[PDB]
Amino acid sequence: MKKDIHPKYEEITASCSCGNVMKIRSTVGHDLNLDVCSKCHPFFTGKQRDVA
Amino acid sequence: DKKSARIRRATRARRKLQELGATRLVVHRTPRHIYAQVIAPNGSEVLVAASTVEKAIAEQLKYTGNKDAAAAVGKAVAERALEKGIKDVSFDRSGFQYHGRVQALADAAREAGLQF
Amino acid sequence: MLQPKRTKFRKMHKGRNRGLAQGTDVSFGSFGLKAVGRGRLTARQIEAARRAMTRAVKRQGKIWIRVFPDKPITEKPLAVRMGKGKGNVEYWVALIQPGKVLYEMDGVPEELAREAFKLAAAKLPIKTTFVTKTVM
Amino acid sequence: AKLHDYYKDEVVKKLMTEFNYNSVMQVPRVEKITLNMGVGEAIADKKLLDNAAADLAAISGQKPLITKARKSVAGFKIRQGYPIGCKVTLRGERMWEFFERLITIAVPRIRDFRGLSAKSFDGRGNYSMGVREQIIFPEIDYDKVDRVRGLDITITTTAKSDEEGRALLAAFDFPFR
Amino acid sequence: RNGRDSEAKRLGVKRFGGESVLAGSIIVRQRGTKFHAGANVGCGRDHTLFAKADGKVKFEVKGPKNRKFISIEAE
Amino acid sequence: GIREKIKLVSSAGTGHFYTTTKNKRTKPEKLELKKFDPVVRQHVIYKEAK
RNA sequence: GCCUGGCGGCCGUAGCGCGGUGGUCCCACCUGACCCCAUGCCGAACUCAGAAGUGAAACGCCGUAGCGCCGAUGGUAGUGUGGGGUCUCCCCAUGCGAGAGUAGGGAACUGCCAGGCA
RNA sequence: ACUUACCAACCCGAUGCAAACUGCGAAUACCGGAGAAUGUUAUCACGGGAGACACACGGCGGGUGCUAACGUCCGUC
RNA sequence: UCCUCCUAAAGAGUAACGGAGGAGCACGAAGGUUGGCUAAUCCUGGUCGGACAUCAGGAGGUUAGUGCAAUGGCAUAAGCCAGCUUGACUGCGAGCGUGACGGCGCGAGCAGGUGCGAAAGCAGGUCAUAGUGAUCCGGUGGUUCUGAAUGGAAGGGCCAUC
RNA sequence: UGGGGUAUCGCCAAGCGGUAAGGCACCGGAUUCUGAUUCCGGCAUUCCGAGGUUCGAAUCCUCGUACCCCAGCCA
RNA sequence: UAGUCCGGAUUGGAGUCUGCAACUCGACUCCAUGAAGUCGGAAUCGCUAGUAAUCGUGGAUCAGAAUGCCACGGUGAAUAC
RNA sequence: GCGCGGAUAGCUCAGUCGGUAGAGCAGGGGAUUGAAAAUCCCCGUGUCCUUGGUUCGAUUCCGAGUCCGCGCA
Ligand SMILES: [K+]
Ligand SMILES: [Mg+2]
Ligand SMILES: [Mg+2]
Repeated sequence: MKKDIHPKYEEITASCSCGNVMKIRSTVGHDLNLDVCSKCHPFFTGKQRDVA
Repeated sequence: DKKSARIRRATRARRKLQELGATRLVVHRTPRHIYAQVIAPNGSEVLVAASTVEKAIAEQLKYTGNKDAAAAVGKAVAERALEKGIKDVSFDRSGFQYHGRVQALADAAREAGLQF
Repeated sequence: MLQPKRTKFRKMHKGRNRGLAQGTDVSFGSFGLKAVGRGRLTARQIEAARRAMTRAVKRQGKIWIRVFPDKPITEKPLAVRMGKGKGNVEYWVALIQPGKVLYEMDGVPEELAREAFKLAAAKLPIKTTFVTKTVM
Repeated sequence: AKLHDYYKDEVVKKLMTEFNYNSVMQVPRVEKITLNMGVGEAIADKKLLDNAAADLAAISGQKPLITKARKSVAGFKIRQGYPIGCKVTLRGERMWEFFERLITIAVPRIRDFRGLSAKSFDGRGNYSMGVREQIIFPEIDYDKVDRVRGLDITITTTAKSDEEGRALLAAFDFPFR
Repeated sequence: RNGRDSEAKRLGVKRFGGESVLAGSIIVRQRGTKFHAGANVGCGRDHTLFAKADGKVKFEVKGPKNRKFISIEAE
Repeated sequence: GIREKIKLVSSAGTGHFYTTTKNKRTKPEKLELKKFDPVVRQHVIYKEAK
């Protein structure tokens, strides 16, 4: 990468309502509150209620 | 193709040096070796060659394929070339940037007396 | 009438018509109407002869016109002097040499091919002959 | 580097098990991830493309490259060398970090999420998808949006066939309806 | 609508093969590089090929593209 | 056509000038070129896009 | 002797395609990148520091003529000179003599230097 | 979404045409070098004097014309 | 008037109120050099997005591009992008090409000073071929070269230029 | 046949290469017993057809179409 | 002082009642949605005092269905040279 | 003979990349009216001059004819 033309990309910690505490690099520059994660999202139950 | 792109970068200076008719010092950089050879103005026959695959150079080095190795090769080609009466060559960088260890090799060949 | 759909230049030089032909064997069909005289053939003569053939061997058979005009012939109008440009494109000819198979026919007996080729060779300006499909 | 380590043990091992490769290097690996935002409405406005560039600067961690028009076409009122999109080529560590945020927290925040289509391979394994909102990335502030601007992702990988890319991407669990 | 043409430029090969030249002599006044420059031949700004040393004109065919070089043998 | 003629005058004390042509409309800025001055025999800055 | 790398001669009998094989060295991919240097974004490229891993890709080598490529002999076309006719076109004597096609050849040959193995 | 005597791109196989098409390519001509015989230097340069600059037909290669003209315009003899 | 192709008969040249097209400029970067890069079109996948604006991959091979016609060129690119720049220099010029001449063109090299490059080197405009106007008369700047007794000056010359 | 001109809403007629302006008409409302007049609102031609230059064409260029004007002479 | 805690149209869902039966085609309720509309062009209408204006209530027809019709009262003007 | 403009409903005429035949008037039916005119609405069995051909399909495109009209050395 070059010097400071890029935005500040610092490691933060995301946390959703699934109890999934997950630290990641993201250039938000702030800690994060979520609801849906990849763990415990209604994807398969969503497909089931779709077909049903 | 990386090799073919390099050769078409080389070609202009190659054909220009064959046009002037100057003895050329062809370099060749590989990820673990550098090769250097002095070629006659007819282009066919070599005169002097040194490289890091020679154990006379390779044993006195830590790692073949960095700037210290290339400086050793440039010193070797300059020494052997002065021993065989060759003084004034033209540097064929052979498609590489004159930056890293081809610059180290050519600077080392200029310190040890080879005129270019 | 046959004429190229779209040329590249409107007026062609005369040039000459020498030597023998290239289309010489009956290629597509089985019977052929082959030129012997030199001459050149307008598009009206090709159309006239094709109607004589198509009438003659009724809507059975299959007929190939192996020559195509593609050469524009210019004429000057009446009571116009010489000079002042090249004329205007009046019709289109094909240049014929001895050997051209002008037409081919297939799907009839030979005796109808004789008959249609007689009927249609009397609409052309060149001496003409009948050929068959020879095998090599 | 979380999914890069996860690759280096379990996806390499898993795909060596599934397909009967000989070489450990014959396994597919994801080369790069290009994020394009072909804005197109910047034929009249420059700050609109600047805001687009700020959004790809936020979604990835890099400045985008503002792309120019290759040919001039009159169907869309553009001209040769006129700036009309912006893209970021993510590769290396940032490819894996973005890929982690993408399949982990960005894809579930899609409205009405049914799944990603499995028939979106270009025949050589390279996935390409499109998001319709930039809001689905947690960095883009919802109070600071002016125009809704989707973008298209393209995972370029070293697989030869596209079923081999089904396997590679599906070993990251990468939803696939 | 017609009736115009330019003046004829007198291109072509001025010295043929084996023809002895002085230095400076124009060999092929031409329009692109239909003939390329070989040994002891220079190519001018309008692709005029001229004898850069004395000798004899040598037409050759070299290289991977079958180009038509013109050398000069030292003589 | 539209493209005018200007004199690049020498910055040394000589009167020596080169002469050339400028599009006055698209390039209204003056034209400074370090050209050769044969009276001084030296490469001096030249000015005056007329 | 076999293999590999560099620089050439030669410029498709030399290139394509299909199939097989190679890594001790060499080569390539590779590993990492704060530094030398670099990206109109990105160590992808360029560059640097290396050597864990694989020859997958690449590259080389060995097969295979499906194609490209070369290509006779003979005849044909044309044509210089002299002559002739039924003369917008041809013929004769004579000198030169194709292009296309056919039989066939054909998956190169080679020089200098360097390294590895026997 | 269901049928269809109609046309038809690209690709492949086969067939022709081209002054302003060429992945081929003569004869001749032209340029250069060497050699023999022959030719009243036939060659070149410089100087004195010109005339001439309306051409015609005939063969060959062509443009134009209608492959018309004892037509017209070139090239060459 | 000038440029390109054909006529034009395989060197050059070659006519007609023969067949076809163009010019009377542009550019201080579109010139110099150094370093790098390689097109058209089609297919597939992909937010708005569409036959065609961006992205990614493949086929393909220069069918692209070349400031503007056509021809000949171009990959070592003459095409495309970036850094630094003014050689778009001044005096000359062996030798050639081309014209009846006026004239026009190509030019290695020499001297002075410069740019780019580490260097070999390359650069006296642009891929080339059009983009033009003799002489007289006169205008402007420089140079005691002249300057009708003499010292100046006027005018003239010479160099640049309109 | 040559030279010049025109083609833009249903009709007559403006348009400067980056937007289509006017009048009459037509449509809706109002006035009126009803119609005309009047008054208030509207709409409206992607510019004769095809190709090209341009980032961009009603506009510029070329070709075709349809209609006008001028000339088509001396013998 | 906002298209806003204005305005309620429209639409989705869930219901209650009447009636053999609310799909064409009722009325009402609850949750959600939340248009147009910011005082109306030419023109035009009603009203002279318990009047106009404004606020509710009742009835007839009727199983259920009024913003209409017919009645009833509350507050209560301006102006007429 | 050559160059043109015409033939489409009873009458007078529209009608171009080939797509189920158009308008006005006439004629017929209906509304309206005391009745009628008027006004409004609805309704076309047209070998698109003949004849072949092309096309899945022709008023339309090609080939050949008949009749009318205009012009010409
Ligand atoms: K009618
Ligand atoms: Mg009638
Ligand atoms: Mg009529």
